[PDB]
Amino acid sequence: NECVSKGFGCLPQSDCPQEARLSYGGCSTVCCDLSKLTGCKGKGGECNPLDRQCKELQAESASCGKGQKCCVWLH
Repeated sequence: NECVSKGFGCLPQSDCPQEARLSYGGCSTVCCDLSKLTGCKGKGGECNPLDRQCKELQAESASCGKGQKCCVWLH
């Protein structure tokens, strides 16, 4: 697997835009570019519920979606 070797995220070709679809050959179906979509994970962040107190960015909140907020820690 090469995607994981570069720190990419595997996604369905339906979720992943034809522009983000990489050729790293190492995902369930297609490799998605986290640098083009979102790097909430790469920056040491994770999806958190709206009931959880944390600092979420407007561009990172998109990652999780509606009804969720991408929180980040000092990691």
